Amino acid sequence: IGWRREGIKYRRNELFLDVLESVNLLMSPQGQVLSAHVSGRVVMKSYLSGMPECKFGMNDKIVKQSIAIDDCTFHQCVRLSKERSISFIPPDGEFELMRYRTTKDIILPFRVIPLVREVGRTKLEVKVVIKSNFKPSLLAQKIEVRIPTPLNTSGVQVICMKGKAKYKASENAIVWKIKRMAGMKESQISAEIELLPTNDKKKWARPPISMNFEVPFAPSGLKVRYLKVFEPKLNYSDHDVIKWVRYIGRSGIYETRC
Amino acid sequence: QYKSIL
Repeated sequence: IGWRREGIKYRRNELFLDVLESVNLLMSPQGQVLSAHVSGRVVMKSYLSGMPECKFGMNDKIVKQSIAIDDCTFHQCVRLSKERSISFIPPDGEFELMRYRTTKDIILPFRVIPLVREVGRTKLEVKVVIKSNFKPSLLAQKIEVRIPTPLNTSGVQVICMKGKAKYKASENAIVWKIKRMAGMKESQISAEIELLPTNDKKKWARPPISMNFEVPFAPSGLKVRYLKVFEPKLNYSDHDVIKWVRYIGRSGIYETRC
Repeated sequence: QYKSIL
């Protein structure tokens, strides 16, 4: 076992799991889900004594809410069995335990509803509504909604009740930023886009509205059920180990077409 | 943000 030395002792035997997922979405103008997947990693940070037999249990459905892995690679320390149990003697400190992909039953934490109105050929009226879709006790953090503007843009007027927004002319986008937002809510932004005149013939190819966010759950639906520690020499049971998990779900590509 | 595994 060349990934863990043999001397290791801690009074405080503790581990931390980070489930880190990036959720990706392409949505049609009329709310259809054109494409969506999650990529995830589980990172373990183990401060455990001796050489212990860890067993990682999740809400895998092949084994309540239960979920569907398309595929995954593991860290060499993992004993490949097909009971679908995850067994290993972990390296010390921090390492990547598994990497995975999911396409089915994904929680899309945000819904984006765009509305666009042409006003002659002098301006565009734009309304965008975002809906948080997740437990109300949970807050999303670091929410950005990026609304692209045409190249013939004289100037931009925006109102929003939540957040701050700026027209960023060099980037050709309005950028709305919200610090915090809770589950099962709505917010909207209105903007009026002043146009320059332009070659009437070439039309605007409206790129998507994209979002960034971070959420404290796994959009795949993954929940950690247990992490079991057995060290058969040393005199500490499983229930002596202090165990922690956190979830950090972040947008990848998360685009809604208008 | 870290919670106990129950």
